[PDB]
Amino acid sequence: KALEFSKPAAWQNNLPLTPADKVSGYNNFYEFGLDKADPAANAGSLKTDPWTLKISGEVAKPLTLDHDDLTRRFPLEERIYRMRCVEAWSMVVPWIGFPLHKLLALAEPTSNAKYVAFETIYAPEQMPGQQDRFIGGGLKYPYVEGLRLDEAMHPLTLMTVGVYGKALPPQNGAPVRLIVPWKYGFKGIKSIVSIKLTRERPPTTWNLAAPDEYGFYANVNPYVDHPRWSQATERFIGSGRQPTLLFNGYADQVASLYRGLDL
Ligand SMILES: Nc1nc2c(c(=O)[nH]1)N[C@@H]1C(S)=C(S)[C@@H](COP(=O)(O)O)O[C@H]1N2
Ligand SMILES: [W+6]
Repeated sequence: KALEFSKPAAWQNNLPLTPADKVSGYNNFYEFGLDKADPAANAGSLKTDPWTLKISGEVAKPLTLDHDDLTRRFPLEERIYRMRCVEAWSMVVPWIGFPLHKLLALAEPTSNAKYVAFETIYAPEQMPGQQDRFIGGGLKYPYVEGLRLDEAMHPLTLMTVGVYGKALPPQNGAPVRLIVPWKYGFKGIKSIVSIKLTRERPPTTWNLAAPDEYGFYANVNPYVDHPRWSQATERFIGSGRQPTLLFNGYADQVASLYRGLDL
């Protein structure tokens, strides 16, 4: 479904784009199966409209948004970001959405709020992966993720509601999905149902599944490898190899957040 959005020059560029059919044909969405083609083939069984997105926790004005809100409450913008999955493949995608800080501003987070916890919809009857230990990759469902508050407020982190000029296909995490371009793809949680501001660091699906391989921060870094493969290089998914950049190329926009700190 086509939709209206602006094209801020800050997020417009000359990066060669990943074809739309690959953006929505090569996916990781375990709730619909482990294979890259499983989501495009099975995600159609998920009902994305009506939708309820609930903002709560250490917030002063907890609110809830319906499906129409996702595309009208805030002005939409197209941003051409690179998307680097931890498995060493990457894409350049023209997402569409609104910065997460505009949403958090409405809820007005309290002085105790330190982290943001996200949760994906739970519908075992529409999601085959939520029923088979191997089909769903053995992940503890529903999928959960979190960000430190300053990360969630960064102007780069996007609440994504569409791609390539149109609403998001279900395989891409329709109707609302998270995108943090400087981190590995698993941080970009799909089909969000809940956003909670918390005082402590929330749990993370992949870090719970393998604490030794997937960290909480997961910043794209070519110098720190994955226990089972190097992160120095990556397969660009174009039509039909390149070195991985620090923070996936947004180092000068995000380095500030991590200077002088550990992990
Ligand atoms: N709910 C949910 N969100 C998710 C996943 C998932 O399996 N379930 N996998 C992802 C991982 S590991 C990647 S690399 C990206 C992929 O987004 P895309 O399919 O739209 O490219 O989504 C992340 N978000
Ligand atoms: W990934």
